[PDB]
Amino acid sequence: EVIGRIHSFESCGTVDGPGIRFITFFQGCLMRCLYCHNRDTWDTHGGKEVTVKDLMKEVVTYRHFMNASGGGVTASGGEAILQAEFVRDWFRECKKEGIHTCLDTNGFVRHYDPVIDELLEVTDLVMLDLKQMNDEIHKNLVGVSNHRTLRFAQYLAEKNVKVWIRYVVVPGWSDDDDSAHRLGEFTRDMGNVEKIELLPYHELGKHKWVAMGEEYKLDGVEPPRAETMRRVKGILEQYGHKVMF
Ligand SMILES: C[S@@+](CC[C@H](N)C(=O)[O-])C[C@H]1O[C@@H](n2cnc3c(N)ncnc32)[C@H](O)[C@@H]1O
Ligand code: SF4
Ligand SMILES: [K+]
Repeated sequence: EVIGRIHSFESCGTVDGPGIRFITFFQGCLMRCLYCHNRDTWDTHGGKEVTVKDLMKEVVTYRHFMNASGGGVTASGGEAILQAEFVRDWFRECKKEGIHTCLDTNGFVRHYDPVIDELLEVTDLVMLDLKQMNDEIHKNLVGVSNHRTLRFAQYLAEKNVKVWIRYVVVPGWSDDDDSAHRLGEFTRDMGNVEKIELLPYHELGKHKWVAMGEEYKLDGVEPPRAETMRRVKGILEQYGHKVMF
């Protein structure tokens, strides 16, 4: 059986509407976001080993809180798509149970092997992070280029995969007008994008960096003002998508 490495899993009420989301936080990430609120998910060799069978035993205990009206499973992390074969197998079993599936990903897809298409076939919703359209800023904010993520966004559009875009708004890094316009331009013709969700930066998880003995590089940065969230939202709305925060 395929072995997955997970940081943890948790059942949580959906953000809105009834029912619950069973979220598995997969272990391992290859990005280095200065704001990462889950620094302990980076190590690919850490976490706990689990089988799909093990995980489904936990999932089915919440069956009655997952329905068409609300609820399901989410693969998050960490970067779940680094373990695409396991997530595919997991989602395949969730589909046999009639459970809604959501993939929460940074889109850092480096190999387009058949497993990716197979995963998407059993993925109902992709929540895709677009962290910065300006690659010069992206490299300084995340440690890697945004090229792979942008290619994956376009791949999802070509396959008409349902997508929510998520954009973390960080003062001094991703709150400027130009970056917002770039995001609106890039996603405008993606008819598969149901909405753009703006997430205000928060300093949760700083202690996880201190535990590793590493400097948190965004000390002193505060959450964005409501005025800033409204400005970014208004810019994005000019490009025709539903924008929310
Ligand atoms: C831990 S990552 C899990 C999924 C995947 N690793 C990713 O980033 O796309 C849940 C969401 O919160 C965002 N996030 C991470 N740190 C944050 C912070 N300090 N403030 C606000 N959002 C943050 C992530 O960008 C992602 O959109
Ligand atoms: S992609 Fe997600 S888990 Fe990975 S470093 Fe960035 S915020 Fe953290
Ligand atoms: K995401």
